[PDB]
Amino acid sequence: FLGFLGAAGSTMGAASMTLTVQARNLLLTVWGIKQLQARVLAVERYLRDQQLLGIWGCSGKLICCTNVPWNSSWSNRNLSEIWDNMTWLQWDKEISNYTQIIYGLLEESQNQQEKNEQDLL
Amino acid sequence: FLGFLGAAGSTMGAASMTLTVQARNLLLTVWGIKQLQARVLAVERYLRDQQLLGIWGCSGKLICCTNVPWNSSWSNRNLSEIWDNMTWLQWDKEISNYTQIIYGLLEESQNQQEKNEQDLL
Amino acid sequence: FLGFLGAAGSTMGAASMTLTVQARNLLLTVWGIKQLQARVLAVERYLRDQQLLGIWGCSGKLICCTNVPWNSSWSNRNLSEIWDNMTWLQWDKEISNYTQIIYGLLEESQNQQEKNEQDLL
Amino acid sequence: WVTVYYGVPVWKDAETTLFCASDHNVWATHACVPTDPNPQEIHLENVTEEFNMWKNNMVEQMHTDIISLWDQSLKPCVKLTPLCVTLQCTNVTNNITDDMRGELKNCSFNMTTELRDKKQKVYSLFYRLDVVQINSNKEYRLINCNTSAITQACPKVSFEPIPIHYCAPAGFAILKCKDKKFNGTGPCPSVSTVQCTHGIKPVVSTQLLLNGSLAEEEVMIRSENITNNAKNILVQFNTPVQINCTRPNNNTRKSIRIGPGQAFYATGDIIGDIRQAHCNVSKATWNETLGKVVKQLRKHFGNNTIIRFANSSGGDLEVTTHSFNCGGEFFYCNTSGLFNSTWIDSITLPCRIKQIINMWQRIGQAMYAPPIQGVIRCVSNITGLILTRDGSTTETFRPGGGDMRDNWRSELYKYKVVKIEPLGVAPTRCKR
Amino acid sequence: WVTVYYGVPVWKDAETTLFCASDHNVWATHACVPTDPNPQEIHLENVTEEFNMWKNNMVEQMHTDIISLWDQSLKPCVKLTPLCVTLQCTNVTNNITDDMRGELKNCSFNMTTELRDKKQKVYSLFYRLDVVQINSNKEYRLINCNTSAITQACPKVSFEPIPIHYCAPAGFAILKCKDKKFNGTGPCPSVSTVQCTHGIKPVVSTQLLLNGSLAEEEVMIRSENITNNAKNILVQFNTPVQINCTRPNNNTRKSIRIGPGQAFYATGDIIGDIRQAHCNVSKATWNETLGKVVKQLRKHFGNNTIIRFANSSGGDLEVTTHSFNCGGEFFYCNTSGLFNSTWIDSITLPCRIKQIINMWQRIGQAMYAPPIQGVIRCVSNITGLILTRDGSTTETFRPGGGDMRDNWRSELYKYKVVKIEPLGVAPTRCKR
Ligand SMILES: *[C@@H]1O[C@H](CO)[C@@H](O[C@@H]2O[C@H](CO)[C@@H](O[C@@H]3O[C@H](CO)[C@@H](O)[C@H](O[C@H]4O[C@H](CO)[C@@H](O)[C@H](O)[C@@H]4O)[C@@H]3O)[C@H](O)[C@H]2NC(C)=O)[C@H](O)[C@H]1NC(C)=O
Ligand SMILES: *[C@@H]1O[C@H](CO)[C@@H](O[C@@H]2O[C@H](CO)[C@@H](O[C@@H]3O[C@H](CO)[C@@H](O)[C@H](O[C@H]4O[C@H](CO)[C@@H](O)[C@H](O)[C@@H]4O)[C@@H]3O)[C@H](O)[C@H]2NC(C)=O)[C@H](O)[C@H]1NC(C)=O
Ligand SMILES: *[C@@H]1O[C@H](CO)[C@@H](O[C@@H]2O[C@H](CO)[C@@H](O)[C@H](O)[C@H]2NC(C)=O)[C@H](O)[C@H]1NC(C)=O
Ligand SMILES: *[C@@H]1O[C@H](CO)[C@@H](O[C@@H]2O[C@H](CO)[C@@H](O)[C@H](O)[C@H]2NC(C)=O)[C@H](O)[C@H]1NC(C)=O
Ligand SMILES: *[C@@H]1O[C@H](CO)[C@@H](O[C@@H]2O[C@H](CO)[C@@H](O)[C@H](O)[C@H]2NC(C)=O)[C@H](O)[C@H]1NC(C)=O
Ligand SMILES: *[C@@H]1O[C@H](CO)[C@@H](O[C@@H]2O[C@H](CO)[C@@H](O)[C@H](O)[C@H]2NC(C)=O)[C@H](O)[C@H]1NC(C)=O
Ligand SMILES: *[C@@H]1O[C@H](CO)[C@@H](O[C@@H]2O[C@H](CO)[C@@H](O)[C@H](O)[C@H]2NC(C)=O)[C@H](O)[C@H]1NC(C)=O
Ligand SMILES: *[C@@H]1O[C@H](CO)[C@@H](O[C@@H]2O[C@H](CO)[C@@H](O)[C@H](O)[C@H]2NC(C)=O)[C@H](O)[C@H]1NC(C)=O
Ligand SMILES: *[C@@H]1O[C@H](CO)[C@@H](O[C@@H]2O[C@H](CO)[C@@H](O)[C@H](O)[C@H]2NC(C)=O)[C@H](O)[C@H]1NC(C)=O
Ligand SMILES: *[C@@H]1O[C@H](CO)[C@@H](O)[C@H](O)[C@H]1NC(C)=O
Ligand SMILES: *[C@@H]1O[C@H](CO)[C@@H](O)[C@H](O)[C@H]1NC(C)=O
Ligand SMILES: *[C@@H]1O[C@H](CO)[C@@H](O)[C@H](O)[C@H]1NC(C)=O
Ligand SMILES: *[C@@H]1O[C@H](CO)[C@@H](O)[C@H](O)[C@H]1NC(C)=O
Ligand SMILES: *[C@@H]1O[C@H](CO)[C@@H](O)[C@H](O)[C@H]1NC(C)=O
Ligand SMILES: *[C@@H]1O[C@H](CO)[C@@H](O)[C@H](O)[C@H]1NC(C)=O
Ligand SMILES: *[C@@H]1O[C@H](CO)[C@@H](O)[C@H](O)[C@H]1NC(C)=O
Ligand SMILES: *[C@@H]1O[C@H](CO)[C@@H](O)[C@H](O)[C@H]1NC(C)=O
Ligand SMILES: *[C@@H]1O[C@H](CO)[C@@H](O)[C@H](O)[C@H]1NC(C)=O
Ligand SMILES: *[C@@H]1O[C@H](CO)[C@@H](O)[C@H](O)[C@H]1NC(C)=O
Ligand SMILES: *[C@@H]1O[C@H](CO)[C@@H](O)[C@H](O)[C@H]1NC(C)=O
Ligand SMILES: *[C@@H]1O[C@H](CO)[C@@H](O)[C@H](O)[C@H]1NC(C)=O
Ligand SMILES: *[C@@H]1O[C@H](CO)[C@@H](O)[C@H](O)[C@H]1NC(C)=O
Ligand SMILES: *[C@@H]1O[C@H](CO)[C@@H](O)[C@H](O)[C@H]1NC(C)=O
Ligand SMILES: *[C@@H]1O[C@H](CO)[C@@H](O)[C@H](O)[C@H]1NC(C)=O
Ligand SMILES: *[C@@H]1O[C@H](CO)[C@@H](O)[C@H](O)[C@H]1NC(C)=O
Ligand SMILES: *[C@@H]1O[C@H](CO)[C@@H](O)[C@H](O)[C@H]1NC(C)=O
Ligand SMILES: *[C@@H]1O[C@H](CO)[C@@H](O)[C@H](O)[C@H]1NC(C)=O
Ligand SMILES: *[C@@H]1O[C@H](CO)[C@@H](O)[C@H](O)[C@H]1NC(C)=O
Ligand SMILES: *[C@@H]1O[C@H](CO)[C@@H](O)[C@H](O)[C@H]1NC(C)=O
Ligand SMILES: *[C@@H]1O[C@H](CO)[C@@H](O)[C@H](O)[C@H]1NC(C)=O
Ligand SMILES: *[C@@H]1O[C@H](CO)[C@@H](O)[C@H](O)[C@H]1NC(C)=O
Ligand SMILES: *[C@@H]1O[C@H](CO)[C@@H](O)[C@H](O)[C@H]1NC(C)=O
Ligand SMILES: *[C@@H]1O[C@H](CO)[C@@H](O)[C@H](O)[C@H]1NC(C)=O
Repeated sequence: FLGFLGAAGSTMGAASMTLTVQARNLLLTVWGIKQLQARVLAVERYLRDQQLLGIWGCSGKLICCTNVPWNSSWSNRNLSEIWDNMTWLQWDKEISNYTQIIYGLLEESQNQQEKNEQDLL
Repeated sequence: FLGFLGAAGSTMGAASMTLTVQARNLLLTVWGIKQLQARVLAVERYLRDQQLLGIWGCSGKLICCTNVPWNSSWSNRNLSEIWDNMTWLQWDKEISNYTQIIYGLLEESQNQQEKNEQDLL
Repeated sequence: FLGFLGAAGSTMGAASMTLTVQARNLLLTVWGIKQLQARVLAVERYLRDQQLLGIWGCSGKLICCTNVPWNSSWSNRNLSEIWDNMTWLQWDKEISNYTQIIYGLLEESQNQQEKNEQDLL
Repeated sequence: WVTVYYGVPVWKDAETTLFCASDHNVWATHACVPTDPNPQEIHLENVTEEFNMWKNNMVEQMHTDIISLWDQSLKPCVKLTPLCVTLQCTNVTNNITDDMRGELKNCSFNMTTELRDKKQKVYSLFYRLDVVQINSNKEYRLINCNTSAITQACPKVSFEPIPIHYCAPAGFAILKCKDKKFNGTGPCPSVSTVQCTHGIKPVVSTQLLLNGSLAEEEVMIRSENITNNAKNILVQFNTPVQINCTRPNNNTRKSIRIGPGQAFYATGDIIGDIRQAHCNVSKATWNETLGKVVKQLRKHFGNNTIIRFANSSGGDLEVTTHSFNCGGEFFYCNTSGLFNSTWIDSITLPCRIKQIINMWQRIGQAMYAPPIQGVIRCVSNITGLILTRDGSTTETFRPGGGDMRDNWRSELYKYKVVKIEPLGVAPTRCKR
Repeated sequence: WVTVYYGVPVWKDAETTLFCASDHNVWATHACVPTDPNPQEIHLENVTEEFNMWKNNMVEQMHTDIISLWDQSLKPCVKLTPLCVTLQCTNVTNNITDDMRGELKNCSFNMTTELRDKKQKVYSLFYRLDVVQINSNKEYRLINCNTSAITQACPKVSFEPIPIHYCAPAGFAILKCKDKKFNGTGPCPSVSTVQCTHGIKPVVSTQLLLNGSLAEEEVMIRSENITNNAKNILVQFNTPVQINCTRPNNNTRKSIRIGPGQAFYATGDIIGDIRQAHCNVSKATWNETLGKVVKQLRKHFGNNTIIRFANSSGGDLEVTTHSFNCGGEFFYCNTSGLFNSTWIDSITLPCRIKQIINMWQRIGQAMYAPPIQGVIRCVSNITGLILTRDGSTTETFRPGGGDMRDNWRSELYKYKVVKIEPLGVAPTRCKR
C-alpha cells in the first residue's frame, strides 16, 4: 500500500494499522559537524519518546491500553466521530491543550500500579 | 569460559547460552570527527536492532518465542541437525535468502495480536 | 514537591517514589566537537544502563523484583534500618564492594528462567 | 479509556539541518551523500497543507551552504598579493573592432620570481573594468588594490552548476506541493512526501533566471505582496527561451611563475581579430514569451491597464546588467534590448567581461578568474525573470536582482520541511 | 516454530573506521586513546576464516592516517620561503676525504632579518643533492625552488616510529590469523579475536624492511600473484639481520633569525675530519639469510632453477636506494653490495644524506630537515625484503619499493575486520 505518511489523510481508525511504517522512519569538518548534529539529534529524539513510553508502562508496544479514564472536558465526542470521521492531524489540534495533563496522569497511574505490584509479590 | 565470540565454532544449541556475552559488546578536529562518527554509528546500529525486536514483540528478550510457523522451504532440516550439528555461521549462510521474508512475517503476526489484545480488553 | 535530587537526603523508602524525577534528567568546530562528545556520551551512558536492565529481565521498569536471594554477608541489616533510617547515598557506600557480585547473579538467574520459559512453551 | 499510540502520522512545521546528496567542483564533490537511484515519493490522499515560499528557511540554508562551499574552494589557491603593483598600460589596437576600442589594455609590470633576489618584467592583457588609472598617464593599478586581497581560482575546479539534492534527516520529512497554479502561499491539495528534493542547480545570475525548471501549464507570477512596489516579482515561464552567448576571441594563456610553487595565469596576445562578447535571443520567441507574461500580469493589475517594460535603473554593473558565469568566464550583458516595449532575426545583447570578481555582495574577498583559452560558446535556457514594478493607468516593469536568494526561492517554492511527532493519545474503549 | 535470538556469534566482512590507541611525536601524541594494560585475545575453536592481505583495507587506512598526521605536524612550523635565494657556493675542502670530494658545498647568501629594513649575510653547508647549479659558475639555488614551497620541521618533534595499536569500534571485531605458514590468502584455522592489533611501528623505508616482526618458523615469500612479474614479493625473515648505520661527522648547528619569532637551522662548520656516511651488514649473517630466501623461492620457481640477485634498476634516488630515517636524518644507501650473487668482516654500504625531503610520493610539499648536532649511530634489524622479479632456466631478483603501503601490509597481513550481526532466527519447537 502507501508507505510513510500514506495514512495521513485517512481516518484515525483506518490509520493506526500503519504504525510500524512511521515508527521505522524515525531511526570540511564543518560539514562533518552539521551531519553529526543531525544524526545525534535523531537519536536523542527517539530515546526521549521511548523513555516516556517506558515510564507510562507502554514499553515495547505501539498500541498501549492504559488505566487512566478519559475526561469528557478534553474532548466531548463519541468513538464514532473520533475513530471514523477524524484524522490524526485534526485530532492533534483538537486536544493540543490537554496533552501535558494527560501525560502527567499517565505517569502517576503507572507509579501507583508499579508499587501495588510489588506489594502483591 | 571463553568470552566474546568464543562460541562461534560451537553448535547452535551449545552456543545460544552465551547471548549476553555478545550483546554486551555492541554497546585535530578531523580525528574528532572520525571517532564521533564511529561512536554515533555504534549507537544507531544498536537501536535499529532494538526497534526491530520491539515491533516483533520481543522487546527486552534475548530468546523470543514467536507465533510464526516455520516453512519447510526455508530449510528442510530437523531439529537434530540444526541445533546439534550446525554452527550459527553455517546457518546464517543457509537461510540468507529468506531473512527478509521471515522478518516481514514476524511484523505481521505481531500487528495482529497487538490488535486482538486490545479487543479483549 | 522538590525536583531533581530533592530526595537525596530522604530515607530510602521515602525516596524511591521519585524515580521518574531522576530518570527524566538522564535524557569554532572545536566547540562543536566538545558539545557533541558530551551529547554522545549522555546517550551511551543511558543505553548501557538500559541494556543491563534488559539482560536482568527488568526492561521497562523502574522497580524490578528479581529472583535472587539476598546474602546476609552483603549487608546484615533488617528492612527497618535499610528502608527507614538509611539514605541511598549511605547505602551505596555500604554495599559498594558487592555490586559486581550482585550484578553477576542477576544475569545468571535471568538466563536460567529465560530458558525455562522456552521449555514450557 | 485513555490509550497511547506510537507511530501516528502527525507533523508540525519545523526548521532543521538538511544534508546534501548527489548522483573538482566548487560546490558538491566528495563531501556529499550519494543519492538513491530509485527515490521515493508518496502521494498523500486528502491532505491539505499550508505553504509559504517567502518564509521557507530551506532558502536561507541553501544560501549559506553555497557561500561556504564557494569559500572553501578558494582557500587553498594561489594568493595574488604580488600582482598589486603599478602597471604601465597602453591600448590594444591590433585588429580591434570599433565596438571594443579602448576595452583591452596591454599592461607591463615588475613581478616577483621563484627566487627572492630577482624580479621579472612581464606583461598581460586586462579588461578596462579590471583596472584603475592612477596619477604617468599610463599608470594603472588593479581595481581591488585599495579594498581587498585577491586570490586566483584554482584552474582545475570548474564552476559548472552540478545539481544538489536536499534530503531530510530521520524524524523529518519534506512535503512537496504538486498543485499546478500554486502561487507560493496559502493551502494546497495534492501534497506528496519525498525523501529529497529534485536536483537543483546552483546557477548564479541576475535579471534572467537560467536553466531552471518550467511552469507546468502557464506562465506564473509570484510575489510576496503584489501591491507592494518594494517587493520583487518572480516570473516563471512555461516554455524556455533559448539564449546563445559567446566570447568570439581566440585567447591564449601564459603561466608566470611568481614564487616557489605558485603561478599566475595571464592573458596573452589574442589570436585573430578582436570582437565584442554577446548573447543572442530569438526575437519571435522572446515576443511570444513576453506576450504570455503580460497576459498574466493583467490578472493583478487590470485588463485595461497599460503595461510597459523598461530597462534597468542605474547602479552597480553587477545589478544593472545580466550577470552570469559560463565557460568559466564572467559576463555582464546589457538587457535593454529585451525590456523595451509597450505591452508586447534575433536580439543581440552586447556583453562585458571581467576577471576580478567580487562574489555575492561581499567586500574583502576578491577572486581572479584565470582566463580561458580558445573561444567560448554557451547555450542556455531562460526559464524566468526577476521583475521590479516601477510605480494611474499604466505600470512599468524593469529587470531586478542581485539578491541570490531569489534564484533559489524559485526552485524551492514547492518544498516544506516538517517534523514528525509519533506519539498521540485518544479515547478508546479498553482498560489495561 | 520461528524463534528469534539476539546475541548470536555471527559476523560478515566489513570496512570501518578503526581508532588508534597507544601505551612531541610526528604521529600519535595525545590524540590517541591509552591502551588496555591487559588486552584480550580469544581463541576461536573450530573456526576457519578466509583472509586476503592484498584486499585488506586496514592498509589503506593506515596509509591515510600516517600521511595526515605527518602533515599536521608540519603545519605550525617555520616557512623557509626567504631561503629560496641565489646562493654563492664553493667546495668544502678542509680535511675532506676522497669519498666525499665535491659532496659538501659552502654557500653564502643574503637572508632577511628580524627587521624588514635589514638583510644579513650568512652562510651554511648544504649537500650537493640539495642544490642546483644555475647560470656565475658559483651560483646555486635550492632544488625545490621551481617546484614547491619548503617548510622546516620543528626541532622538538622527533621522527621516532613509536608504535600504534589499531582498535575496533563496538559492533566490530578484529580477527587474527595465527596459522604459521600463512601466505596471505585463502582460509586458515587457528583464528582468534582481539580487541586491538599489536603495536605496529610506522617505520618508513624502501628495499629493506626494518624493525618489523619476524616469521615464526621459516622465511616466507608472499605475493599477490607469484607468476606476475608486475607484482612485488614480500620476504619475511625468521631471524633478524643486524645493520649498523652512521654519519661519522661531528656537526654543529647554528640558528639564523629570519624574522620576528622565526629561525632557520643551518649546518655550521664540521668539527674534525669529513667522512662518508655508511651502513654495515654482517656478511656471514647476510649470506645465511639469503640462503634461506633462495631455498624458499625455489618452492615457486623450481629446485633446479638458477636464482640470481642483482641490484636495483635506475630511476629516482628515493626508489633505487635504501631510504630510511634515523637519528633524525635521511639516508639513501647503496644496496648493490647486498644484491650481487648467483644463488647465494662486513659489507659496507655507502650512503648519501639529504636535507630537502619530498615525502611519500607527493609534489608540492617539501620539508627541510634541521641538521642534527654531534655524530649519529643507528642499530636496527632487517626483518624482510621487498623484491621484484626480472623476467628460461633462471630468474633475477632485484630490490623494489617506494610504495609505502607495502611496508604496512607486511605487519597487517594477519588481521581482518568483521562486523557483528547479533540477530538471527531459527526453527525451534515452541509457540508464543
Ligand atoms: C545551462 O545548461 C547548459 C547545459 O545543460 C550549460 O552548457 C554547458 O556548459 C559547459 C561549460 O561551458 C559545456 O562544457 C564545455 O564544453 C567545451 C566545448 O569546447 C569544452 O571544451 C569544455 O571542457 C573543458 O573544460 C572542462 C572543465 O572541467 C575540462 O574538464 C575539460 O578538460 C576542458 O578543459 C566543456 O566540456 C557544455 O557542453 C555545455 N552544454 C551544452 C549542451 O552546450 C550552460 O552553461 C548552463 N548555463 C549556465 C549559465 O550555467
Ligand atoms: C629500529 O629500532 C631501534 C631501537 O628499537 C632504533 O634505534 C633507536 O634510535 C633512537 C633515535 O636515533 C635512539 O635514541 C637516541 O640516542 C641518542 C644517543 O646519543 C640520543 O642522543 C638521542 O636523544 C636526543 O634526541 C631526542 C629526540 O626527541 C631528544 O629528546 C634528546 O633530548 C636528545 O636530543 C636519542 O636518545 C635509540 O637509542 C636507538 N636505540 C638503540 C637501541 O640504539 C632504530 O632507529 C630503529 N630503526 C629505524 C630505521 O627506525
Ligand atoms: C603588448 O605589449 C607587448 C610589449 O610590452 C607586445 O609584445 C611585443 O610585440 C613585438 C612585436 O614585434 C615583439 O617584437 C616584442 O618582442 C614583444 N614583446 C614581448 C615582451 O614579447 C605585445 O604584442 C602587445 N600585445 C598586444 C595584444 O598588443
Ligand atoms: C545598453 O544598450 C543600449 C542599447 O545599445 C545603450 O543605449 C544607448 O545609451 C546612450 C546613453 O544616452 C543613448 O544615447 C543611446 O541612444 C542608446 N542607444 C539606444 C539604441 O537606445 C545603453 O547605454 C547600454 N547601457 C549601458 C549601461 O551601457
Ligand atoms: C531547455 O528546456 C528544454 C525543455 O525542458 C530541455 O529539453 C528537455 O530535456 C528533458 C530532459 O529529460 C527531455 O526529457 C525533454 O524532452 C526535452 N525537451 C525537448 C523539447 O527536447 C532543454 O535541454 C533545456 N536546455 C538546457 C540547456 O537545459
Ligand atoms: C626544476 O629545475 C630542475 C633542474 O633544472 C628541472 O629538472 C631537470 O629537467 C630537465 C628536463 O630535460 C632534465 O633533463 C634534468 O635532469 C632535470 N634535473 C633534475 C635534477 O632532475 C625541473 O624539471 C624543474 N621543474 C620544473 C617544474 O620546471
Ligand atoms: C665556509 O665559508 C666561510 C666564509 O664564507 C668560512 O668562514 C670563514 O673562515 C675563515 C678562516 O679563518 C675566517 O677567518 C672567517 O671569518 C670565516 N667567515 C665567517 C663568516 O665566519 C667557513 O669556514 C667555510 N666553511 C668550510 C667548512 O669550509
Ligand atoms: C652503488 O655502489 C656500487 C659499488 O660501489 C657502484 O658500482 C660502480 O658503478 C660504476 C658505474 O659504471 C662502475 O663502473 C663500477 O665498477 C662499479 N663498482 C663496482 C664495485 O661494481 C654503483 O655505481 C653505486 N650506485 C650508484 C647509483 O651510485
Ligand atoms: C632485533 O630482533 C631481536 C629478535 O627479535 C630483538 O631482540 C628480542 O627483543 C624481545 C623483546 O621482548 C626479547 O623478548 C627477545 O628475547 C629478544 N631476543 C634476543 C635474542 O635477545 C631485538 O631487540 C631487535 N632489535 C631491534 C633494534 O629492534
Ligand atoms: C475532568 O476535568 C475537569 C477540569 O477540566 C476536572 O475538574 C474534573 O475533576 C476532571 N474529572 C476527573 C474525574 O478528575
Ligand atoms: C455521538 O454520535 C452522534 C452521531 O450522530 C452525534 O450526533 C453525537 O453528538 C455524538 N456525541 C457527542 C458527545 O457529540
Ligand atoms: C511456504 O513457502 C512457499 C514458497 O516458498 C509458499 O508457497 C507456501 O505457501 C508457504 N507456506 C505457507 C504455509 O504459507
Ligand atoms: C532428520 O534427522 C535424520 C537423522 O539421521 C536425518 O537423516 C533426516 O534427513 C532428517 N530430516 C530431514 C528433513 O533432513
Ligand atoms: C553468601 O556469601 C558467602 C561469601 O560472602 C558465600 O560463601 C555463601 O555461599 C553465600 N550464600 C549463598 C546462599 O550462596
Ligand atoms: C533489626 O532491627 C532492630 C531494631 O532495633 C535492630 O536492633 C537489629 O540489630 C536489626 N537486625 C540486624 C541484623 O541488625
Ligand atoms: C590582423 O589579422 C591578420 C590576419 O592574418 C594578420 O595577418 C595581421 O598581422 C593582424 N594585424 C595585427 C596588427 O596583428
Ligand atoms: C585608449 O582608448 C581610449 C578610448 O577613449 C583613449 O581615451 C585612451 O587615451 C587610449 N589610451 C592610449 C594609451 O592611447
Ligand atoms: C621595473 O623596474 C625598473 C627598475 O628601474 C623600472 O624602470 C621599470 O619601469 C619597472 N617596470 C614597470 C613596468 O614599472
Ligand atoms: C496566492 O493564492 C492565495 C490563495 O488564497 C491568495 O490569497 C494570494 O493573494 C495569492 N497571491 C497573490 C499575489 O495574489
Ligand atoms: C501589501 O503592501 C501594501 C502596501 O502598503 C500594504 O498596505 C499591505 O498591507 C501589504 N499586504 C499585507 C498582507 O501586509
Ligand atoms: C543557438 O544555437 C542553436 C544551435 O546550436 C541554434 O539552432 C539556435 O537558433 C541558436 N539560438 C539563437 C538565439 O541564435
Ligand atoms: C536604460 O536605457 C536608457 C535609454 O536612454 C539609458 O540611458 C540607460 O543607461 C539604460 N540603463 C541601463 C542600466 O542600461
Ligand atoms: C526601444 O524602442 C524604441 C521604439 O522606437 C526604439 O527606437 C529603440 O531603439 C529601442 N531600444 C533598444 C535598446 O532597442
Ligand atoms: C586558436 O588559434 C590556434 C592557432 O593555430 C588554432 O589552432 C585554434 O584552433 C584556434 N582556436 C579556435 C577556437 O579557433
Ligand atoms: C684538519 O684536522 C686537524 C686536527 O687537529 C686540524 O688541526 C686542521 O686545521 C684541520 N684542517 C683544516 C683545513 O681545518
Ligand atoms: C667542487 O668539486 C667538484 C668535483 O668534481 C668540481 O667539479 C667543482 O668544480 C668543485 N667546485 C669548486 C667551486 O671548486
Ligand atoms: C648580498 O647583497 C649584496 C649587495 O651588493 C651583493 O653584492 C652580495 O653578493 C649579496 N650576497 C650574496 C651571497 O649574493
Ligand atoms: C597461498 O596459499 C593458498 C592456499 O590454497 C594458495 O592457493 C596460494 O596459491 C598460495 N599463494 C601462492 C603465491 O602460491
Ligand atoms: C597471475 O598472473 C598471470 C600473468 O599473466 C595471469 O595470467 C594469472 O591469471 C594471474 N593469476 C590470477 C589469479 O589472476
Ligand atoms: C653493530 O654494533 C654492535 C654493538 O653495538 C656490534 O656487536 C655489531 O656486530 C655491529 N654490527 C655490525 C654489522 O657491525
Ligand atoms: C647497479 O650495478 C651496476 C653495475 O654496472 C651499476 O652500473 C648500476 O648503476 C647499479 N644501479 C644502482 C641503482 O645502483
Ligand atoms: C659483484 O660480484 C662480482 C663477482 O666477481 C664482484 O667482482 C663485484 O665487485 C661485486 N659487486 C659489488 C658491488 O660488490
Ligand atoms: C664534537 O666536538 C666537540 C668539541 O669539543 C666535542 O666536545 C664533542 O664531544 C664532539 N662530538 C663527538 C660526538 O665526538
